[PDB]
Amino acid sequence: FENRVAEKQKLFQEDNGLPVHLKGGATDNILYRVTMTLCLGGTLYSLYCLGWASF
Amino acid sequence: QTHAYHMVNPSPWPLTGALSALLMTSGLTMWFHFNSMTLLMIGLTTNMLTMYQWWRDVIRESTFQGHHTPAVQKGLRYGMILFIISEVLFFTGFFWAFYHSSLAPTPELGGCWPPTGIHPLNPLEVPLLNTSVLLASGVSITWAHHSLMEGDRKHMLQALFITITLGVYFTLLQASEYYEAPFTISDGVYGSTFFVATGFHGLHVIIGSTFLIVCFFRQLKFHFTSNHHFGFEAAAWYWHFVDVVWLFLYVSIYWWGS
Amino acid sequence: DYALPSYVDRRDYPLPDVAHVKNLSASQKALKEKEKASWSSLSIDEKVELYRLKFKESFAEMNRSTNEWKTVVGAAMFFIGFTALLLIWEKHYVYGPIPHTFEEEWVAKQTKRMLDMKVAPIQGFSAKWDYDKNEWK
Amino acid sequence: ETDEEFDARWVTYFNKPDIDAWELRKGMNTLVGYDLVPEPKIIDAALRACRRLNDFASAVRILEVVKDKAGPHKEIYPYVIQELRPTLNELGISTPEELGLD
Amino acid sequence: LAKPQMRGLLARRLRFHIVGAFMVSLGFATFYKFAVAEKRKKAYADFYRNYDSMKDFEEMRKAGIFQSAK
Amino acid sequence: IHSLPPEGKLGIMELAVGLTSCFVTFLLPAGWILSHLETYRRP
Amino acid sequence: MFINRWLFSTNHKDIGTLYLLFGAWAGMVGTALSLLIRAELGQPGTLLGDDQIYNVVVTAHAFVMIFFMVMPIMIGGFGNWLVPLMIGAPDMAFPRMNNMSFWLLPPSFLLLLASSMVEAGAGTGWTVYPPLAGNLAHAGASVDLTIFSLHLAGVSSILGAINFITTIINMKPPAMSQYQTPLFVWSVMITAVLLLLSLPVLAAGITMLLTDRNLNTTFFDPAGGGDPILYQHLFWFFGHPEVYILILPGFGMISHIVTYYSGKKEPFGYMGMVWAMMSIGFLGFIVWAHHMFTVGMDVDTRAYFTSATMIIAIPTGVKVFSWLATLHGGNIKWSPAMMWALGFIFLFTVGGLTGIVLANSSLDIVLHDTYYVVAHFHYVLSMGAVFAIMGGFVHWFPLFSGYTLNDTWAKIHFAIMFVGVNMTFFPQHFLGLSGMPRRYSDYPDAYTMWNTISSMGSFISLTAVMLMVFIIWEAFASKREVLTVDLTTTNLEWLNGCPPPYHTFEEPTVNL
Amino acid sequence: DFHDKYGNAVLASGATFCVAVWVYMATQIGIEWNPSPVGRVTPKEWR
Amino acid sequence: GARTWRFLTFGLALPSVALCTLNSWLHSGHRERPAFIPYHHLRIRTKPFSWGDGNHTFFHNPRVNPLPTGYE
Amino acid sequence: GGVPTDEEQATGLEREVMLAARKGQDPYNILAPKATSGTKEDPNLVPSITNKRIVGCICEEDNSTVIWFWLHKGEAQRCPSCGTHYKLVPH
Amino acid sequence: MAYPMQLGFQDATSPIMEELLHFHDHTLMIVFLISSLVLYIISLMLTTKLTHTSTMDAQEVETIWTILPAIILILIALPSLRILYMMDEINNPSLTVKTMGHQWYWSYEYTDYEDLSFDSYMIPTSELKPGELRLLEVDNRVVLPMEMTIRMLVSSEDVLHSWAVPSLGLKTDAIPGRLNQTTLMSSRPGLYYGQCSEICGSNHSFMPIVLELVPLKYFEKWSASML
Amino acid sequence: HYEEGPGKNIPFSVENKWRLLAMMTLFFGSGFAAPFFIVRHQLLKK
Amino acid sequence: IKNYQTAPFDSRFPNQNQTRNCWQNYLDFHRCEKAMTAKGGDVSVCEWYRRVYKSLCPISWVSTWDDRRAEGTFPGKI
Ligand code: HEA
Ligand code: HEA
Ligand SMILES: CCCCC/C=C\C/C=C/C/C=C\C/C=C\CCCC(=O)O[C@H](COC(=O)CCCCCCCCCCCCCCCCC)COP(=O)(O)OCCN
Ligand SMILES: CCCCCC/C=C\CCCCCCCCCC(=O)O[C@H](COC(=O)CCCCCCCCCCCCCCC)COP(=O)(O)OC[C@@H](O)CO
Ligand SMILES: CCCCCC/C=C\CCCCCCCCCC(=O)O[C@H](COC(=O)CCCCCCCCCCCCCCC)COP(=O)(O)OC[C@@H](O)CO
Ligand SMILES: [Cu+2]
Ligand SMILES: [Cu+2]
Ligand SMILES: [Cu+2]
Ligand SMILES: [Mg+2]
Ligand code: NA
Ligand SMILES: [Zn+2]
Repeated sequence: FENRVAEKQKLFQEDNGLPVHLKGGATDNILYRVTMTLCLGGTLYSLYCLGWASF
Repeated sequence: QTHAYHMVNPSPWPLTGALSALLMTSGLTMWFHFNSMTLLMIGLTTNMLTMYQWWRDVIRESTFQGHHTPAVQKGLRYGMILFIISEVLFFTGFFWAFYHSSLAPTPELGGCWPPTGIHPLNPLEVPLLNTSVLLASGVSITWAHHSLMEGDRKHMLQALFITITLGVYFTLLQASEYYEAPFTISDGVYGSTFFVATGFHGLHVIIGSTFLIVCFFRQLKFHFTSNHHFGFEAAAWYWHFVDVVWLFLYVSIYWWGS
Repeated sequence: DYALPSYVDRRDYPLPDVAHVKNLSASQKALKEKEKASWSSLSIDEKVELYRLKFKESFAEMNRSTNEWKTVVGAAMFFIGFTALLLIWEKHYVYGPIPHTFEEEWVAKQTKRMLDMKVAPIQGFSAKWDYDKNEWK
Repeated sequence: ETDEEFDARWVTYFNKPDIDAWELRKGMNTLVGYDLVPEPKIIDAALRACRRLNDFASAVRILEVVKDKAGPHKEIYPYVIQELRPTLNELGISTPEELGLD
Repeated sequence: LAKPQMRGLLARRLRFHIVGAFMVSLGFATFYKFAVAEKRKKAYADFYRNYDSMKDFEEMRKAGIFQSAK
Repeated sequence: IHSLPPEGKLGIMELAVGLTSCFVTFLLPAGWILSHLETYRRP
Repeated sequence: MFINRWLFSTNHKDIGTLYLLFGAWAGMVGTALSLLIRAELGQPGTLLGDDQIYNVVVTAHAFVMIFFMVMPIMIGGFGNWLVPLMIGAPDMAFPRMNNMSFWLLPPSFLLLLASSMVEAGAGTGWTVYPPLAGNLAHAGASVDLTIFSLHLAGVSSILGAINFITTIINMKPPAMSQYQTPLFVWSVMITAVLLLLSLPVLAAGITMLLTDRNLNTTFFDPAGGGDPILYQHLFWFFGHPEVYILILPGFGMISHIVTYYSGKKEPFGYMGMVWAMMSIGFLGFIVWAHHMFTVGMDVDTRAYFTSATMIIAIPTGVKVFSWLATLHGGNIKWSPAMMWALGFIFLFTVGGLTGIVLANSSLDIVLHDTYYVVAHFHYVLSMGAVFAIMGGFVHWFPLFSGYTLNDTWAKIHFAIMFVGVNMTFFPQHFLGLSGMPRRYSDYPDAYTMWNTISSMGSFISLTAVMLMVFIIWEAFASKREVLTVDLTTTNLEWLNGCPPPYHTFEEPTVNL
Repeated sequence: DFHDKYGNAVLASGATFCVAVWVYMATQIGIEWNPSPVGRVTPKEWR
Repeated sequence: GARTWRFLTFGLALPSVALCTLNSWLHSGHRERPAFIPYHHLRIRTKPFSWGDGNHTFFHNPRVNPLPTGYE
Repeated sequence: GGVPTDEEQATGLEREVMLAARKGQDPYNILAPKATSGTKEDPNLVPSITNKRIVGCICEEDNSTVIWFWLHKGEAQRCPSCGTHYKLVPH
Repeated sequence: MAYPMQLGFQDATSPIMEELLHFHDHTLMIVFLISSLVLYIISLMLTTKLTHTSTMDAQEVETIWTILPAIILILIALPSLRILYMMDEINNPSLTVKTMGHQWYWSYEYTDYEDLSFDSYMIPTSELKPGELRLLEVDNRVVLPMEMTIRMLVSSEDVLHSWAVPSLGLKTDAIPGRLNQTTLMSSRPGLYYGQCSEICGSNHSFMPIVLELVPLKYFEKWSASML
Repeated sequence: HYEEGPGKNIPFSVENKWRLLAMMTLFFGSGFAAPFFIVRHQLLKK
Repeated sequence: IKNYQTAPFDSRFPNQNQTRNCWQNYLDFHRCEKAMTAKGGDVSVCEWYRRVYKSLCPISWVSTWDDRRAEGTFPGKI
């Protein structure tokens, strides 16, 4: 392996106004959309389950 | 700013993490009472994806953006020590439950410890091996730490690899011990204390090993400097904690209670 | 102007950091100018504007007693009064009848029985009934 | 410290030839924090400082604070006004009462 | 006008009413010990001095309160 | 401590609607449910 | 921008605001529950219908008031808002983790609501004691949903405690020692260190009930050799420190309020109060068994717990007699906040004193599980904790919002509440001494008068809560901004204006 | 202020309403207060 | 330093692990199963497990873990 | 070898703090400033990036009370409690 | 039992409960002093125009703060512990009775010489014969001999309950798998009531305890006739 | 930059006093109502 | 040597928890029964323990223990 930290430092310090969780690129946006879709969807589902259980 | 502290970018992980907690607890309830693991499965996936994305961002903020000034690093040190303290207190509750049940065996157990019908694992058999394994990994991780400080990449990786192999070895040994144990979690206040205490400990060993594996990869990628490597320090403090808890479990649960 | 010294009327901080009026107009600027020579020659009216340029309320005014306490006490008692309306509503629409053990032909008998079993004979209850004269002491 | 030493350190303080307005405010504001209606000797020295500072208004607040500090005791301010009647008349100082600020 | 007292008027007040405060609070003492505490101790000693447990039981039995003694 | 004069002065009819909104909108859900408790009991 | 600001926050002020909002909402729920309790006891007989619905109401009332109202407001709300400002810090040490401590509360609250709707709810008491909370006495998901709520509330307070203790030790100006930090900051730290060391024991304990209920373990089942009393020890080992966690930030705010409205630059005896809050926090971890005086412990163990419990009075008395000494010689400003603080001093003292009566294991035999205990804790909680919260709220509302409340309305609110809580809880002392048990849906006829009066006091309190909501509207409706705050030289949190900028202390403040 | 003009009329009117509606509640709506029979109840024979 | 710890990883720690590994592996053998006695405190079932048939423990080993009714 | 040093790899604010300490400066306020005699001629000089900085004055060592106030650009000001003098200077 | 509008403790039926009444009255005098002194001091601090706002030193004020409150907490502990130990003194019982708590009733066992077991249920309000206290009467009372030391053993067959009789100063937890002991001794004959004192479900409110104290002779006859 | 000043550091808007009464009456009154609707659900079931 | 009223105070078990007292005298009646029969000694003399376990032990405990000794599952050593 070779030291590529400098390349990563350049990428993450690039003044594009992006928040650290999306500054890595398009994948961050794909990975963040997947974590958000599952979290909210799963919450809606838990609410539904609380309905079925309570009644 | 003219202070050395870190103003963190607005982040979605605290929310995804909190929601994943709701999904896991909701999930456990659904599993225990409405025979379904769907909710539970979703909770565990979103916890791991929030945690990858939370710790990934911490690495980006420190190694890549330079936000970890000495002041920020000294706060993280206090944070990790405090976290470990709370983990110690958590285990203390389990030891309290063991030294309550053991030092006054109730008539249902025959009035003596170990309870009638219980045939404990010999302390000197596999449990002693587990003990040498963790103590040995405590030595190898110290070698890894010194290698890193001395700027020795190869030996740091070598020592760290050995530490991880040992943690895995312990995990495999414990898994095997669980399977061959003649007693189960449903066998009274002996099986209860034994499996819940060693079970939470085994969980911490898996968490600790994972933490060390993260360090191994970050090391492979040259993230650590010979002077700045808090992630490794935290992983090592956590590892020693896991080691010390084991020493208390072997002395009390096995040697004293067999 | 949060960062700047401000004026305050306080008994224990008699001399504030600034003046109450800071943008002196021409008439006021001249009162400040008359302050320069013997004070005997400042009339009683300039001597009050000089004072009024420097401070906002005199000690007497700043330490006045008000009629607020009447409004507070009477409003508190109108709203405690309003609470009774809620209680009236509750007894009327929520509460059903109480147990039959409260009716007089029952609370009498029960009393006779409590006296018979000598409930609290030293001080509390039976101690209050004259067993000889057969009546409440 | 002793009454007489305490009294002299403030007489000395207000008797400084070049008092800056800031020290006059600091001295009076500090002095009223203590459980003592200041001695007539201290207040007159303070009154004289407000003259070297051409500050009438402060001379009147200084005579209001002395009355305030006495509180229930209603005999402290009439004695103080009498002892400082020579300074008030000479400086041209009208009491809070005459001005009608009472 | 005579020079009145000008120093320590807050402290002087506190000291005086400090003497008062104990007297109001211990005012409950020599007294609550007399209207509740000594009345209870005297009322129990008086009640049991010439108390006849069998006579008391006989009265209760004749009144019919018992399930095991008619 | 001091406060500025209000940018809009509150009238009597402005406070009357506001104060009766605070009381009525808690007592109406509490009232309709606590009154009809015997009706839920019958099955 | 709305989502980034309010859902993805990493700002201590905004996060403190979220906590204040959550706690205010929780308080409405807890008040409703307390009204249902007092409605059922308002007259002899049965109202809600069955005892199980009552024992579910009582349990939820406690959980909501403690975990969702008091802690979030004091620690998450006032703590997050004020701590960084009082030490001149730019934010908390872990601003992102801080946001998770908040977001864990709504899910935690949802689980509590879920438990009281599925099956027959969890009518176990907030202490949740096995065997009643087991899988035979209370079978079904209710108790399990309750346990999961306490875990999320505990993870939230442990990840809040770590943040507060790190921020307070590591982020003060270089020249400022710990003994130059305000008393509220010291109150939050000794609360955080008690949360850190107690809630893991609770977590251990409730995890063991969970396994006893679902994995066939027998930690507390007598048939399998376990012991129901073990749970009590584990619970109360957390339980007592918990009550000090509920009052410590209150003590901190009271010190600030009393000093401020006395026109003082500092509280009396700063170092004695710092020592008293360090003692009330160390003693709080060796007295737990006073909640178990009737379970059948040895007499020597009971003599020890009686004695250790009464030593907690000496530290709490070097605070009371310091607050009075702070008032001493002050230029008293009779603001609404001051009124709440004065009521706190007196009412907390009364509640603390009845606590010293209960410390005596001999007497506790007769007072335990009776309304005398309920009287005791409502004086320290419903009057102590709550008055500190109300006082702090009216005092700092102008700072947080930039608007000033109507003082007269605030004084009217205080008067109504004062009458309400005293009428509600004072008569409960009588009910306790005379033997009325706790957790009882109905009572013997002799207890009728005091229970009626107590229930009518609870309605007076309801009137005060409704008025408070109106008062907050009125402030936001009129929009009267804050011109000048007095005493900023000794109250740093006000020095950046009202409300302070989203980013304060970008340029830090101090000579050595 | 508001207080000088109408304060006396608030202490008076408000207190009279509180004493009234409360007196009405305690005596006209049938609340059972269950006072001590000492003095009031003439005992009657239970058996 | 690193040198002392490298030796301890390879010449004391690992050798200790080696002696013990052989100790457990050679001194092992599957255990002999005791007679099944229906002791009431053991094999507790207050609620069925959330897996399988609800009657077999998570890491159930048929050779050594009897069911409440006796070895299968 | 093979392990990077801070000198080769530190970046961002971490690097700035590092390089500055080598030159003996404190741009990020990590150290507590030492007081002068605090007289008008030698005022404690408070460095600031703008036209105001908050000053906290611990008047006498062992004071538990800190006196806070804003220092503004222009002439010197005195602590409202002990009178010691401070003046704002450019960063 | 408690009577309408009761302010304090039910009249003492045992020597120990008498002991507690006198101890409580002493503790209330100390609450009455420090709670009314604090209220008086608050009013004293708030009723003067005189001020002192400069630093007040807690030099010697601190010494009284720690040394004096320690002395009162001793004046309350000494009689409290005297009573505590007194309740644990060896009792020499003449009879042993056991009570088992159940989900919503108590059962009793007098198995010294022959079995005399029975259940004790609350008499429903509807079936309460005129004059019977609501929620307090039971079908079978705990007949016991007066003026005799009795050993009561308490346990439970389900959840936790708590066996209490206020007039005797008793409250002992009923815990499954555990046998708790307490000693009863009535100075007088009569009926003494108590109620379950540990939340046990939907009918905690409805499972009272009623002791019937009679002379030895009657106790014996009753014994016989109940087997 | 996040807007600053009074009425702008909150998640709800304070610009109309009558919309704020409506939002706040629902936020606070919905919390008070919820415990009573749990008691209806619990009684209604059985 | 009897004329027993009730089980005396035992110094060994002097607190409130008397679970062990009951257990011990249940076990010891049975242990003495076994020991006496071996030395052809009267089992009429282990009755002091019987009187003391019957007095102290809840009937359901004794009943459960007896059922278990018969089933072969008594936890204790008799
Ligand atoms: C902080 C804790 C707290 C508070 C404030 C209260 C307040 C009240 N409680 Fe209590 N209560 C408990 C904690 C609390 N309680 C606990 C722990 C139990 C025991 C549970 C068990 O046994 O398991 C209990 C039990 C309990 C019982 C005994 C039940 C039984 O044994 O059967 C009763 C009976 O009257 C009762 C009544 C009330 C009443 C009428 C109030 C009223 O005073 C309430 C009035 C309203 C308020 C004081 C809330 C106001 C605050 C806000 C709304 C926030 C405002 C917003 C901002 C300022 C931002 N409570
Ligand atoms: C804010 C919460 C809070 C606080 C501060 C306290 C404070 C104290 N508490 Fe309490 N308590 C509770 C909340 C609290 N408690 C709750 C929720 C329960 C019931 C839980 C349950 O079981 O459901 C409970 C129950 C409880 C019990 C268990 C009773 C029982 O059920 O058996 C006991 C035991 O003694 C106790 C004692 C004390 C003592 C000695 C203090 C001391 O801190 C008080 C000391 C203060 C003073 C004494 C007054 C000020 C001091 C002076 C003026 C100096 C001079 C005084 C003397 C010399 C005495 N309380
Ligand atoms: C070998 C090293 C690996 C160690 C871990 C082992 C694997 C499974 C368990 C995971 C560990 C994590 C936590 C679980 C702890 C408690 C119980 C599990 C202990 C355990 O793992 O032990 C097993 C129990 O299995 C069972 O029930 C398993 C059932 C699992 C369900 C767990 C339910 C969740 C409980 C935790 C609740 C959440 C709260 C946690 C604390 C948070 C505080 C805020 C033993 O099996 P056995 O065959 O019965 O014995 C051997 C017989 N031949
Ligand atoms: C996959 C198996 C399934 C089981 C689930 C468990 C899995 C997940 C948990 C494993 C832990 C992984 C943690 C990875 C952390 C990586 C991020 C990190 O370590 O971040 C570091 C900061 O420390 C920091 O925040 C340190 C912070 C560390 C916090 C982690 C603590 C442990 C987490 C505990 C989780 C649950 C606890 C158990 C409760 C029952 C990075 O800073 P530096 O190293 O200074 O770099 C700077 C230099 O490089 C500059 O040149
Ligand atoms: C199923 C039954 C219950 C389940 C409940 C589960 C609850 C939550 C699950 C999801 C949480 C996982 C997500 C990762 C959290 C990491 C937090 C962390 O790592 O926080 C760090 C600080 O705490 C530190 O170091 C010091 C401490 C590290 C804390 C690690 C967090 C683990 C969370 C579990 C805690 C359990 C408590 C243990 C006691 C029993 C970083 O702080 P930030 O503010 O981010 O950044 C600051 C920047 O300057 C960094 O560049
Ligand atoms: Cu406690
Ligand atoms: Cu019960
Ligand atoms: Cu009960
Ligand atoms: Mg209890
Ligand atoms: Na009722
Ligand atoms: Zn200074």
